[PDB]
Parts: sequence; C-alpha cells; structure tokens
Amino acid sequence: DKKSARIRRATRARRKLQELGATRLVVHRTPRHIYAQVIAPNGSEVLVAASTVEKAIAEQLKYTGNKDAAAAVGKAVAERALEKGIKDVSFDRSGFQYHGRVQALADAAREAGLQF
Amino acid sequence: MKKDIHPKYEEITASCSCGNVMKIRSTVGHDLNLDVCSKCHPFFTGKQRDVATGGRVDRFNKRFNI
Amino acid sequence: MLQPKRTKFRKMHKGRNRGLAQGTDVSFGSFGLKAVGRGRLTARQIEAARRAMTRAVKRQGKIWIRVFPDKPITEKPLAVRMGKGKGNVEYWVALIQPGKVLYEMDGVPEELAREAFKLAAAKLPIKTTFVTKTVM
Amino acid sequence: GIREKIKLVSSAGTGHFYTTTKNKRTKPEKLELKKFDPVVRQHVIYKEAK
Amino acid sequence: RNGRDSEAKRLGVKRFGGESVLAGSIIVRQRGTKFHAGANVGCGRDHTLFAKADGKVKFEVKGPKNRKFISIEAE
Amino acid sequence: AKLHDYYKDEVVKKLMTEFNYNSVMQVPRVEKITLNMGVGEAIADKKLLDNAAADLAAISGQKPLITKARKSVAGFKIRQGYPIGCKVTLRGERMWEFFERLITIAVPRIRDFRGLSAKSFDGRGNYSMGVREQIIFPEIDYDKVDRVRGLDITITTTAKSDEEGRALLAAFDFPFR
RNA sequence: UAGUCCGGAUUGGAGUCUGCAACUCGACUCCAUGAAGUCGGAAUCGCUAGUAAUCGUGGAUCAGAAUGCCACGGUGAAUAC
RNA sequence: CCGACUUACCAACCCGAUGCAAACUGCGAAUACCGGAGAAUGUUAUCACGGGAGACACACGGCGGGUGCUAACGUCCGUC
RNA sequence: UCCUCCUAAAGAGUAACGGAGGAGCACGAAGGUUGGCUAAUCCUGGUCGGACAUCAGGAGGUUAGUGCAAUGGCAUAAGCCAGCUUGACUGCGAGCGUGACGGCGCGAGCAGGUGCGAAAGCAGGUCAUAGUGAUCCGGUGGUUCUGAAUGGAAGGGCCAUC
RNA sequence: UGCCUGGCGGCCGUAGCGCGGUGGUCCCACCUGACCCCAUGCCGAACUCAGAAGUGAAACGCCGUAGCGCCGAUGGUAGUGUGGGGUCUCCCCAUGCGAGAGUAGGGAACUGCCAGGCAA
RNA sequence: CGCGGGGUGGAGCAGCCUGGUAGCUCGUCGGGCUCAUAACCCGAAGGUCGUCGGUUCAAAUCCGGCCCCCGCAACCA
Ligand SMILES: [Mg+2]
Ligand SMILES: [Mg+2]
Ligand SMILES: [Mg+2]
Ligand SMILES: [Mg+2]
Ligand SMILES: [Mg+2]
Ligand SMILES: [Mg+2]
Ligand SMILES: [Mg+2]
Ligand SMILES: [Mg+2]
Ligand SMILES: [Mg+2]
Ligand SMILES: [Mg+2]
Ligand SMILES: [Mg+2]
Ligand SMILES: [Mg+2]
Ligand SMILES: [Mg+2]
Ligand SMILES: [Mg+2]
Ligand SMILES: [Mg+2]
Ligand SMILES: [Mg+2]
Ligand SMILES: [Mg+2]
Ligand SMILES: [Mg+2]
Ligand SMILES: [Mg+2]
Ligand SMILES: [Mg+2]
Ligand SMILES: [Mg+2]
Ligand SMILES: [Mg+2]
Ligand SMILES: [Mg+2]
Ligand SMILES: [Mg+2]
Ligand SMILES: [Mg+2]
Ligand SMILES: [Mg+2]
Ligand SMILES: [Mg+2]
Ligand SMILES: [Mg+2]
Ligand SMILES: [Mg+2]
Ligand SMILES: [Zn+2]
Repeated sequence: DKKSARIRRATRARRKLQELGATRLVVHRTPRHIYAQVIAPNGSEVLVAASTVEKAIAEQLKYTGNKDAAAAVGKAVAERALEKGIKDVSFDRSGFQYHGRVQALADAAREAGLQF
Repeated sequence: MKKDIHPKYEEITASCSCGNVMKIRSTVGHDLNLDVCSKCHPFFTGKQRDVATGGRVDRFNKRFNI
Repeated sequence: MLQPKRTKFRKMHKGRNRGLAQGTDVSFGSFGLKAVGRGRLTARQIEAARRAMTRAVKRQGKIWIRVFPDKPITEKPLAVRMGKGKGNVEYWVALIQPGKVLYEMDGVPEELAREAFKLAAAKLPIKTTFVTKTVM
Repeated sequence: GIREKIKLVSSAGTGHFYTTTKNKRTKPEKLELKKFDPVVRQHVIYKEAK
Repeated sequence: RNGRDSEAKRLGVKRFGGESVLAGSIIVRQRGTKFHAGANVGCGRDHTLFAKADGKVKFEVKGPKNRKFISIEAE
Repeated sequence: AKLHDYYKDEVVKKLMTEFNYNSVMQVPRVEKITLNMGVGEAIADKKLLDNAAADLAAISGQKPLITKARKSVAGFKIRQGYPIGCKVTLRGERMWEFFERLITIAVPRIRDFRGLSAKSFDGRGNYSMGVREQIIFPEIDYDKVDRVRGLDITITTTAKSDEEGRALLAAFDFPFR
C-alpha cells in the first residue's frame, strides 16, 4: 500500500530519535493540507501544532496544497514554538522525500529561529 | 520521461488503400503507407468461409445431375 | 520390519525410559492391547507379533499399530575393546511406557479379538492387558 | 593466499605508510586512498608500494 | 571422525535486573540480538549490550514482536 | 490518445448499463501495457540482446529495460544476474497511442490472421497475447532485421474478473475469434 | 550466380481417356505445393570413330499402361608416345 | 495428433484423528545462580597483600547423563 | 590449533579414541553514509519456450537471502539496488567481560582532521562467533634519543613494518 | 460536553484475519495534468510538483456476526527441592513448589495529548 | 575390524587432481575389394559413468551409506 510503505520508511528515523531523547518536528504531508507539529521527547503529547487546516492559516492562502502554503506553515509553527520556548528541535520527514513542501516547511522554520 | 535516451516520437500520416487516412505518433520517420486498417480488414467475413464449407452430399449431387 | 526412512541423525543417545505413556485410549479400532510393563520393543518383535495376530482374525478386520521404533540401538562387534567410538546401528527399538496402546483391532468379535491378542502378547517382552474403547 | 600485502605510501613529504593487502591477479589498478597522515596531519592521497 | 569442539565463549547475561552498574559496564554478552538496545543502553559490533550511563538494569518486553529490551533507569 | 477520449466518453457508459455499477469509477480501465521480448538466446551472442533492445524502441516509442536472470538455471545454461530479456512498460498517454496503433493497424497485419483468443485471460482481468513476427509493425523496414524475433504484449486492466475484463476490451472492437 | 525464374519429388483440389471396373493398383492434363540435391567417400564402368557424348522420333508388347527393349536419323569430339 | 472414459492399484499437497526426538520449540517448572533490603546466629566464618607448603594416580554410594549390553567392584563428567 | 551445535543436568564452565559439521580466507568493494526496495515456492495466462530463462496478476508469507560450516539474529532489516565516497583514520580511552598467565574481546566519551546527509546523526572495517602463532634473530623506511677522548659515522633504541 | 476525521503514541493478538452492512459538510484516499523543482538502472506506478471536474468502486475508518486465530480458570495429572522406603534399568511415602495440554468461559480491543468539522 | 585403489559402450583401458563439453584400440553394423573368406580401404552407430542420497546454477567427477573386486594389514607374549 502507498500509506503503509510510508510508515516503514518513517520507523527508521522515529526509533533512532527517541533513544536520543530529542524533540522532533513531525511533519505530515497530504495532496492538500500539509500538516506539522512539535512533539515532546516522551513520545506522547504535542506541545506546538500548526497546519493549514486551521482557519488562522488557510484564510491567508491561495490554496492549502502547495509550496507557498507549506511556507506559511513552517513560519507559523516556528513562531509559536518560539513562544513556548522550544528552540532546538529535530526534523522528522515522516517518510516523505525532503524536496518539496517538506523542504519548504523546514526553510520557513530555519529562518524563523527554530534550531535544526 | 528521461530526456535524450528515447527515440524520436513524432506524429505521422498513415493511410491504407481504402481512403482511411489516420494520423498517429510513431518512430518510423516522416510518414507511412498502410495496407489494411481495422475498419477494412476482412475479419467480418473471416469466420464465414472456414466454418460453412464442408459437406459431401451436396458435392455429389452436382455429379448425379438429377 | 518397521524402520524410519532417512532420519536426521544415524546414531543417538541411550536415554532413560521414565514416565507414563500418552497414546492410552483406543482411538481407531474398538479393542486394544495396552502395555502394562515398561520396556523397549525391537522392530523384529513388533513385526513378529503382527503376523501371529493377522492370522487369528484372518483376512477380515483391520489392525492398527500404534507404535513405531524410530530409535536406533548400537551393538559393538565381538572381540572389540571398549572405546574407539559409537558402535554400529543394528536394530530399531520403540520405547514403550506403561499405558501405551500397542495395537488396536476392529471388524471382529470381541471374544475373537480377546484370543488374537493372546497370541501377540506371547511374542512381546512387556506384560500387556486387554482394554476396550470407552465412550468418552 | 593470492592476496599479497602492500604498502600505501603517503604522497606527502613524510615517509609514513599504511600497510594493507591487495589482490594482484584480479585488480590491475593501484590504490589511491585518502588517509590521515599523522605527521603532516591533513589527509593525503596515498599510493601503492611494496 | 569426530572429536572436535570449540572454546566456550563465556556468553550470557552478566548483570541482571535491579543490579546497579556503571557507565560502560557490560550488561549482556550475547551472540545475536536476543536482547535489544533499549534506553541508555548501546550495542557493540559483537552485539554486546553495554551500559551508557550509571543506574540499574531493567529488562522489558516492549515492541510489536515481543522482543526483549534492556533499559536503564538512572539510580 | 485518440481512443483515450473514446474511453472517457463512450466506453464508460457502455459498461455502466451492462453491470449496473453504483460508481462511475467502478468501470474497468486499462492500467498499463508491458512489451516483453525475453530473447533468451543472448548467452551465445551478446549483440543478439542488443539488437532486441532496438526493436522494442521501434514497436514502442521508448527505451527497453534489459532484464537480468532472477535465478541461475543450468537447464538453459544461464546464471544469476545475466542479461536475458528486455521489457517495456508503457503508460500515461503513450500507452493509448500504442494501444491504438496496435489494434488499428498492427493486429490486422498479423500473418495468417483469423482471430485472437477469448480465453487468453489470467482469470483476473489481464489480457496477454503474443506476436510471432515483429515485421507486422510499421517500424521494422524488413530490410534491416535478420531474425523472426517476436514478442508478447500484456495488457493490465483494473478489472476484477475475466468475465468483466472481456467486456472492457470488447468496446475497443478486438477481433476475438 | 542465388538454392535462385536452378531442380522437379511429394501432396491437396478439380478433370479427361481406355475399360464391365481406375479403392487396394493406370496414364495424361490444369491450378496449387515445390523437398532432396550446389558435381558426389572407398571403389568401379563404357568407348578409338561418324565412335563417345548429347538431342529428338518411330516400332513391338498393348483396351489402357515405360525412363525398359528394338530400331532411326541430327549435331558431333578428345587421345592412342 | 488431439484427446474422453475407465482401473484387481500406489499416491503429492491440504483436512480430521494418533505417537516420537541430544543435535525440534507457537509453551514451560522445581532447584541453582546474580543483585537489594531485613532480623537472628557464627571464636571474621570474608577479601586483599606477604612467608611456607603440599597436591595435580583418586575410590565408593546417591542423584543427573555420555559410552558398554540402561553388563562390569567397567570408563568418562556434573553435584553431594 | 581455531570456529558451530549436542553431550552439559534452564547463570558461566564442564570429560571421553562420545555424536554432527567447517576454517588456515575473501573484499578497495561484498567497507562508510544517504535515498529507496523486499522474498522462496506454487497457481493462471502468454512468441520461439520445454519440469525450470523473460513478462502480468493472484495465492502465500520470510518456508527467501545473508561471500563460506553451524547456531543465535535480522524488514527499524544486518537481505536487495543506486548516488557520493575512504571512518578499513591518528593520538587515546572512564568502565567492564574473559583467562594461571602471556593474551583476547566490548567500549560511551575527549582532541585533530575527514566522508555522507538539508539536518538530527552515523562511520576508527564487513550481522556476530573461525581465517592463525610467543620470543629470539635479521631485513626495510622514518626519528639527532644514544653514539665508550672530541666532531661525525658504524651499531644499538624508539615508531612503522616484513 | 457528545458523535466524526487526521497526526503522534501507550499497550502491544481479549488488541489479528474471514464474511456482511456502512461514511464523504470537513477530513482521507482515489483522482486531473505535467514547460518548470525532482523523478524511473524503461515507464508521472512509485517519488515530486501544479491543482482539483468527479467518486466512495478501490483504499482506509466504523458497526454487526465468533467461521477461525487468540486469551483462559477451578480441579486433576506430569515433574520436582528436602527427608525416609521399596518387588531400586523404575517407582512410593512425608512436606513445600506446581506445569503443558484440555474443559467452563472470555472474546471481534482499551486509552491519553493536539489540531480541525459538527449538533450545541 | 583397519588402510589405500578401482567399478566408464559387447572387451581392455583414458577422462576425475583443478565440476558445465566423455576419448583411444578391438569388436559389432553397412558398403567396397576378391571367384569366396581373412587381411586391407571408406562410413556410422553404440555409454543408466556400480548403486542410493546429499552439496550445487550444473555431479562421471566433490562428500556420505551399501554391494562387488584388488593389494596391504590381521602384530608382542
Ligand atoms: Mg573434544
Ligand atoms: Mg560450543
Ligand atoms: Mg504447376
Ligand atoms: Mg540442401
Ligand atoms: Mg576396337
Ligand atoms: Mg493453543
Ligand atoms: Mg546448571
Ligand atoms: Mg543473594
Ligand atoms: Mg544483607
Ligand atoms: Mg599430571
Ligand atoms: Mg588426573
Ligand atoms: Mg549412573
Ligand atoms: Mg570405577
Ligand atoms: Mg572424578
Ligand atoms: Mg590447547
Ligand atoms: Mg549452561
Ligand atoms: Mg556484507
Ligand atoms: Mg535504509
Ligand atoms: Mg503454455
Ligand atoms: Mg509458463
Ligand atoms: Mg550494508
Ligand atoms: Mg559473516
Ligand atoms: Mg629459538
Ligand atoms: Mg665519538
Ligand atoms: Mg468502500
Ligand atoms: Mg492447575
Ligand atoms: Mg539404572
Ligand atoms: Mg495451564
Ligand atoms: Mg572380405
Ligand atoms: Zn483501409
């Protein structure tokens, strides 16, 4: 399956990340609505979560399924995570090839101040 | 597709001897001259001559003549 | 003689014969020859106790052999000193524990089967008994 | 067996060398490994020697 | 024909559950990966699980395949 | 893609009335088309496979993938990882151009053509025919080849049975003796 | 200069003649098919002149049925120290 | 050639039923061993360093086994 | 002599001319990292093509594979393919395992410098366990450390190495 | 506050398959197209980008059904530490421990942080 | 019981060490030569590699069991 094949590709970087005890930025991509959220090292709860499904972000976009929309997410997460004080995080691709929207989300987060 | 590894794929003019000009993309070259298209191939009459051909009594009655 | 077609290993340990058997109930037939005494039956004895069992109840009836040797027993040649390795496998025994149904019979009268299992018991070393298939 | 042992000589000024093996009868090219030369202390392109 | 054997490698679990270890101390000297690297426990090239921190050993049975793990609670 | 529009408009509704699908997407559609030319005889002549990879470039409009031997079998004298065959998986818009060129001018030109076979299904919905001559296609100029090297075309659909996959390919007129 | 417009076997179909009768088992014809075979291993035969070679014809036998046999003429050699 | 039916027979794989295994395990003791805490008890019975050694032919009984013939006051190990 | 399983009695170890099998290497890539992928065998269909070449789908499910014998292990793959590469690196190394000892093995982390990756990170060989011999003697390159009156040198020492 | 959906987990077969029904306002998946980012040791399948007419067939989620998988007592039995006994190649007795299989039955999960849609 | 070698067309022997392809001489079969045979010349066929299993892509070969044959050994009182 297309969905399950993606989960095994994520497992490599998920399991390695919790032994290190890092706060990972889990980014979920979809043909529409690129998601994103920061999860604590405990692996249970999120601390900061921002995506295009929020009306606060979608209403300032042309379409919530592309690069400039993905650039809008990364800035939003990196500016509200710098509100809770979460500075040094890790970037978890969630099995997605770091090239398009998953790349644009990091580029928007790297410039904001989100250290990774 | 990967550029510069596949052959030239350009539209050509194909026309059988039944007025059926059909334009299609290929890798032949400039044009094409067809023999029999799908709308002129004798398949609609193909089954007719091999199935209904037998019989020996009818053959023999052209010999008895009465 | 009942012998295993190509087992994994040629020779194997002696091993103790402690415990009680599992194949205790008469399953296929209706009458059985349960083994009371502990011991070991060679492939010669099982085969011999069958001929003189498949003679008393003629060509009729069906006899089940609930035992199979599958245990090689070594035997050193005469005039050979101890040591120098394991001997040569000569015969195959079947470790028989108390309560192991040796044979089962079906398709015959009970009194006939009572007398057929008397002929086979005299060909086996272990003390046996005559049991009947019980309703659960 | 066939895998003889040679000496990777540093192309730097010093005569430091990493010794190792190489199958001569199957591989006709020489080794050009970039290894750490503890005298110059950078990373020099070593070359095969005997 | 026979008469050959190896030298016993002294494998097995050195430190057991609840036993206080030190950093670098070998918890399990194993062949394959019977036990896995849990928390604060590394894995060498010999598949030898060592303790990367002071504390106590804690065997667990996590994972979707019930495979054994070895963690370390700082004690 | 001339007959691709033929599918999107006529073929779909033509099947909707025959099996009363409760979805427009439930209609069968041909997924891809594979052109296998498993030469095999390349153990003797290395340039034999090289020539075979050229004819797939003519029959189809793209480069073939020279496949390697999955397992070494001495009955045929081949080894693990030895180039034995060449395939072409064409889809997208370039399959319909081939799908058209196949059943419009190539199939009719088959030597001793009486008809195809209606039993050549794998009980799932895939059709797999085989051509004997490669000269039935326009590209092979007959004076540039030296082999009767033919191939076999596999047509993969999105059907769920051969009973239904036959209905999809029926709309394309397929001779079918 | 190719297994080819070479070669003509084999086979299918349709026909004719003689004859009570053409399946076993005839000859010829038309269309189709069109293989072996690219000068032949050891070995061996005929012949000195109008012979050899090559071409075609006729007759006997015979209802029909020869590349056989008998006979005729056309072209026409080489070599014999 | 295709290729159908049939058979005094043997039988692959699955399914139900039945046993076996030191070099089989979808299960799994009792003990033994490692670590922590606690009381009682024991002339510290404990560990380390130093002086001196002897000893490195073992035997029998129980239990757990290899070998032998589940033979040997047999032979070789574990443990008492 | 070394490696794997059993013997071995659920820590380790444990004998016999007890039972079963292998090694005296291979690789510059079969190593490192990054990205991606995941089987064997049958069933159905298909040009030459056949019990078994290549192709498509299903079933099945790791019965596959793992440079090599066996056992433990593996999809988070350690199995398979591809891009860039040399960490198959120098000086160390708390702390442990294993042995009478010689010796063998594991190792986070520290500094120099390097590779891959966007980054987190990972790399001082290879899924692990065999592929190997002490000392002496002597050879080879480097390093003023010494160099028997003094300045050099021979010869020793130290490092690498045969 | 409740039904829904997506993400990251806890726990990891009482938690997984089989069969049937069912969901599209959101979401999800499928899907449309490909100058360009990138891409296939052939191929927009996958990976990627730009979007979004249509669909809920496929996929996934959810509810029922136990046809299987699975979980599983009490009791008994097997075994066994220690001390005794015997017809001592094997058992028995006293005390402590107590399986595996099988049976009654349980059973098609339970739950937390966040972010939306929704009736309020 | 032990050590070492062998088993290959109808006969006698190569090939096995260092796996994918089996050859020599005689005999047999067919033709020729001769009045006929032998000899001589030309052409061709003929092998489950003892047997069963395993290793492997592939076994005559590499490994193991069994059957047959050959040589050596079967000793000190
Ligand atoms: Mg030994
Ligand atoms: Mg061992
Ligand atoms: Mg003609
Ligand atoms: Mg010819
Ligand atoms: Mg004369
Ligand atoms: Mg069960
Ligand atoms: Mg023990
Ligand atoms: Mg204690
Ligand atoms: Mg205490
Ligand atoms: Mg001694
Ligand atoms: Mg001694
Ligand atoms: Mg004893
Ligand atoms: Mg004794
Ligand atoms: Mg002793
Ligand atoms: Mg030693
Ligand atoms: Mg042990
Ligand atoms: Mg490797
Ligand atoms: Mg990976
Ligand atoms: Mg077929
Ligand atoms: Mg096939
Ligand atoms: Mg690797
Ligand atoms: Mg290895
Ligand atoms: Mg010496
Ligand atoms: Mg001086
Ligand atoms: Mg659905
Ligand atoms: Mg109980
Ligand atoms: Mg006894
Ligand atoms: Mg139970
Ligand atoms: Mg003669
Ligand atoms: Zn036409």
